[PDB]
Amino acid sequence: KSDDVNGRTKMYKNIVDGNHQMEPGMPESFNVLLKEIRSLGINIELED
Amino acid sequence: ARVTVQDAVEKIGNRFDLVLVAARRARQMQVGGKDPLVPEENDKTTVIALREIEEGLINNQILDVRERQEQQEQEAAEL
Amino acid sequence: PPDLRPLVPLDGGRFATSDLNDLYRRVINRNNRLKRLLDLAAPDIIVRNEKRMLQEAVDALLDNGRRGRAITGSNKRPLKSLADMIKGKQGRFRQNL
Amino acid sequence: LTDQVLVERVQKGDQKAFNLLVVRYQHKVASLVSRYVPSGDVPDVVQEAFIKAYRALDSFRGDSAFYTWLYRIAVNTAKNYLVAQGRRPPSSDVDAIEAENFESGGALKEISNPENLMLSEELRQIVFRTIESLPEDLRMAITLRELDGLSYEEIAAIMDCPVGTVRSRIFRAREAIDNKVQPLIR
Amino acid sequence: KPERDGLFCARIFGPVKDYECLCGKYKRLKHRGVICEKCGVEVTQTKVR
Amino acid sequence: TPEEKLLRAIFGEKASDVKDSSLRVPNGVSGTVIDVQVFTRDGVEKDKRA
Amino acid sequence: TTIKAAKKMVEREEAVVWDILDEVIREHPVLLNRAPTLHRLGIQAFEPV
DNA sequence: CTGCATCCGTGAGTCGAGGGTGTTCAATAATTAGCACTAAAAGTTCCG
DNA sequence: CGGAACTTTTAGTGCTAATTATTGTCAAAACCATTGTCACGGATGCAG
RNA sequence: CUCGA
Ligand SMILES: [Mg+2]
Ligand SMILES: [Zn+2]
Repeated sequence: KSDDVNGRTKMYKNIVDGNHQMEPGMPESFNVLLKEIRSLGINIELED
Repeated sequence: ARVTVQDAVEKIGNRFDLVLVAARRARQMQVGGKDPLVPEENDKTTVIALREIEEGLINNQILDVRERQEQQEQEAAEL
Repeated sequence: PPDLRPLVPLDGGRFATSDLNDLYRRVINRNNRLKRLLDLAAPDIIVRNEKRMLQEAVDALLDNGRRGRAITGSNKRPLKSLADMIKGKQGRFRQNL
Repeated sequence: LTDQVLVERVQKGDQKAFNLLVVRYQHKVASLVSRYVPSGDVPDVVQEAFIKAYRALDSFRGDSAFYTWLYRIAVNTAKNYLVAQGRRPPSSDVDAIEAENFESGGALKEISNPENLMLSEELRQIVFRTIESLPEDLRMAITLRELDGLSYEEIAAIMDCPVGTVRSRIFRAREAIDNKVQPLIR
Repeated sequence: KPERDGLFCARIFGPVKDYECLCGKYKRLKHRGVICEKCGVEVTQTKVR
Repeated sequence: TPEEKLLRAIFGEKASDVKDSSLRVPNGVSGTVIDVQVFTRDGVEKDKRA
Repeated sequence: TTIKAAKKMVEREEAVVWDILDEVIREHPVLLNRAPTLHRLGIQAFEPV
């Protein structure tokens, strides 16, 4: 309901179609924090 | 009629898998066009699933063997 | 990225600006003047003070407030560094996550 | 030590002679320029005045001392930096966190709703159904024109038709689009 | 409009508007994914920046 | 809006069309207009109501 | 048929949306929340009327 | 080489409402923002 | 729906004239706030 | 800056 870019649109499409089913996806503000930490000299990466 | 959930807790004494089995039953009722066993009074699938837990015909054992029987009959009818 | 530090036209004379942009402009200007001073055979203390200014700009951009004196742009208030954008009750770890 | 022998030595070729001037005068220049420019951007314009004084020392005719020359250079560089700052946008005018929750925000907030994207997909499906159920020549002309960006001569050469009937076909296709897509936009 | 190679750019980060280059030469869907002759910006959406 | 962005992506950019960006009443308030004040810069033509 | 007509019917506030609103909030509980929240009993569930 | 005491970096609640500012010399060498002129391609009515 | 006359423009050439950033400096040239908050740890110098 | 909790 708050952070997902491609999660709230699919949830809005699924609710009006009669399917109470969400998708986790990935938040975008955590990607903003990842780009803020990566802008410094500290490396941070998501593994497999 | 849904004001207490305590007898469903007394049936399956974990209070965490009740939400899982009720969500599984309500997902099988909402997505797939299945027939509810308990007669309804124009209620949602949540009340019907919780009353099916309340009557003792649905638990964590019936759904697994029911899905296995459905998979076996669809593999038999797949040809 | 520029989508995290936006500079946009606001209706009227007012402009809406991020804090980091001025520090980035100062770092770019000091790096350009340091690249131009080394080619014209400058004396050692001029490029030494230029390197000191560039080091001051770098460690003010990384964490403002940890040096000998926190530099300011306006309003007698310190600018918000990348370390100040994380810490506090306005950073990402307290306001937006 | 006076300054005439030092400026004569650096005019003669001594590179290590201007340091004795700058360690005696840099605090005075940094205090002089700081009255005109802000206190955060003093050493850039002070050192730029020092570079422009070092690169123009051969034009010193010797009618006065070095201090009035460096004074005039420092005030002129301060006023030039003030002019260049007047050409630049302000650096710390309005904070960005106080800009989204504000009237007339252009790029801080976006008009993007999940109902708006679903309505956009519904209008896309409606206009794709409106492209169909047409004769084949008008649909072929509008798909060769507005889905590819081709010119009128290629459509006139491929479809074996002159230019004016292609203009009439695209006008009829545009009104056949706009009699349906315009009541859905209100 | 942003500067050519300043802090805000187009050939370093991406295009400002959706499916529209900075120069305005390529704006159709046929030229989606190609660069220009002088700027050199891969035209795409605004989420790339 | 995306419903205008899709139309502009398909067949748009003519530059003749004008968007509806007008001052509207907020949701909830129902008031009566009792005064209209119009200020005009010098060198700009005025309408009949002004 | 489309969602635009349904949006216009919701915005017009007719008398045909009210029985739908009584149908969808039959057994649909909501979460109530106090702005200071010290312990766990500040967030509870209730059925709306 | 075992402790004295002097500073330097950390912090100090949450949810809504209204209202929002910056300290200037002269004269130019290039330099790019309007702007006239075509461009028929592209757009818009009209007759069978 | 098929055609030519009618009409309105978004792209390419230029060209002059306000926006750009430059050159000069040569009697001498007395300079920002702070200052009415509290409470921890621990790396530092003396200073024997 | 201020207001209610
Ligand atoms: Mg109270
Ligand atoms: Zn381009």
